[PDB]
Amino acid sequence: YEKIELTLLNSLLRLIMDHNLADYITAKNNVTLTYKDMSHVNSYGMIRG
Amino acid sequence: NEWLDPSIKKIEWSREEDEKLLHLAKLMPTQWRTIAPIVGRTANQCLE
Amino acid sequence: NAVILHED
Amino acid sequence: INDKFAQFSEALFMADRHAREEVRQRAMMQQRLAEKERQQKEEHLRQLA
Amino acid sequence: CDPRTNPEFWAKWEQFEVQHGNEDTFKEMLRVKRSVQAKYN
Amino acid sequence: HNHMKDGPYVSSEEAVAIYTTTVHWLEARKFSPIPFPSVSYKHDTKIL
Amino acid sequence: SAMARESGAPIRTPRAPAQEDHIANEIRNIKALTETQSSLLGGENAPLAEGA
Repeated sequence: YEKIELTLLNSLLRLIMDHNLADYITAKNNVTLTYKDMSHVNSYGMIRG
Repeated sequence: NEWLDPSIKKIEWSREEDEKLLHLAKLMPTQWRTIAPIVGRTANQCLE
Repeated sequence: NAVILHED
Repeated sequence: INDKFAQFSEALFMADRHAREEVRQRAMMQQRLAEKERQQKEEHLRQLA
Repeated sequence: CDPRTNPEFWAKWEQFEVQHGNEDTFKEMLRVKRSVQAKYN
Repeated sequence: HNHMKDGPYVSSEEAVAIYTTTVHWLEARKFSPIPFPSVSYKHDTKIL
Repeated sequence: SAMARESGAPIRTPRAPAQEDHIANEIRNIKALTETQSSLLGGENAPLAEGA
């Protein structure tokens, strides 16, 4: 899960489904993760939740 | 974090910002939360 | 030109 | 950011284009072979009639 | 120099662009004048 | 931050090989890509 | 001239090429690469407006 490239994942999801759904999934994995005063942006790896 | 921070550039985009945005949208498809720190705007501003 | 992973 | 993102994205996009055109080529070759088999079946049915 | 505060410099630059400068150079000078006006505002 | 600095760790040859293997597999399986959910989809309510 | 006697004005910058208008070419490449649908379906590869 930790080592998933979002561009390659977007390419493979574009292979198996419509590009709008693939783009939605890939953009949904690229979000800001916050815990209390700690915050970063997930740009590499997979959001399992 | 999206509007009221005055470290947000709230004017018309310069041209070099537009080539930066287009190149970054070419190399990172739909990763707008990643593109936006590099361009210098917010994710919604870059997407719009 | 080699690839260095995060874990090494 | 690193310059490997540009090469990665361009290589993925050209792989997508090459795969799509090769899928067209295989699809049209199979389609023409299907037409040839259909014509052979039509000739067989004409001879049997 | 500000555009509204140094109109003589802008006039001299426009005269130099007329003496030596194309329409693209005139557009670049107009963009520079607009940038100077935005900086002065 | 390390992924931003050191680039994508998957090389372009590796990604092209993975993508090509997936293309050849899904072509060999006669897979139909999943369409966008249509407005005239007759199963929207039960999935919802 | 002295020993013989003793015996364009405007400069215009050329216009940048229309093919070097990089924003339009980049957007055309974006449309050629992004909105393309699955490669299993076939389809027309939108030609790249790359040029130079």
